[PDB]
Amino acid sequence: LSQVSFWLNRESVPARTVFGVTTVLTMTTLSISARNSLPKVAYATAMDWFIAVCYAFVFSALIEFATVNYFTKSQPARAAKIDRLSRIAFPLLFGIFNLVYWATYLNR
Amino acid sequence: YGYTTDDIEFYWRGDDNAVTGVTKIELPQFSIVDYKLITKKVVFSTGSYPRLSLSFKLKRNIGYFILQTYMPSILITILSWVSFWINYDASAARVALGITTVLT
Ligand SMILES: *[C@@H]1O[C@H](CO)[C@@H](O[C@@H]2O[C@H](CO)[C@@H](O[C@@H]3O[C@H](CO)[C@@H](O)[C@H](O)[C@@H]3O)[C@H](O)[C@H]2NC(C)=O)[C@H](O)[C@H]1NC(C)=O
Repeated sequence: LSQVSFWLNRESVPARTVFGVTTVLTMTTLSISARNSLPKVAYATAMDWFIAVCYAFVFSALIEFATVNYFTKSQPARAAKIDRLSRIAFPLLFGIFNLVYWATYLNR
Repeated sequence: YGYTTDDIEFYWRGDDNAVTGVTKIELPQFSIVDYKLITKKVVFSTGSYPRLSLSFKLKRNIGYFILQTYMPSILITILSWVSFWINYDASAARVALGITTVLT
């Protein structure tokens, strides 16, 4: 959902901001609940790592929107290029992370 | 309970090695730092009684709290700062950022 916002029009600043804000806050809520699921161990679990990486991806999507907005009406070709490149660099990277993660942990 | 120091005396057998297994205790949220054995007498209206005291020092582990409360708060504050890069003419976006972070 946080990567869906790359396909919205950059003239729609409030919409993509709603996207980023709502997704990062949802990630915060999910992390809090999942860390409330299990006992109070002082170390990180595999689910904690998965959640931290997903939060990083969502926050990076919001930061990409901020960069695109910072480069709109000042250098529009650059913001268009950034959106176009992100549209393929985020989902591929998340697929690669999911592959590596599940391969590492489902073998143990 | 019933016998005073005229009837009964308490002492630790070994006097420092009387308590074993403290280093072999694994608490999930705490670490035992020190334990102490004490031998004293207490006084109530009914007389003076022997007492032994076994005390443990417990230092809390903060990793769980780094993962539970501190890091979400730091992340929400940084999310709040994200608004400083949006242009100031955009009112709905900056208001959404600010209101969401404040209320969260
Ligand atoms: C945890 O709390 C207890 C309770 O305060 C601490 O025990 C206290 O330990 C000190 C030093 O070991 C005792 O003081 C000593 O009293 C004797 C009495 O003869 C005196 O000769 C010494 O010079 C010294 O002043 C103190 O009495 C004792 N508290 C009680 C209520 O008996 C303990 O140290 C704390 N920490 C740990 C790790 O247990």
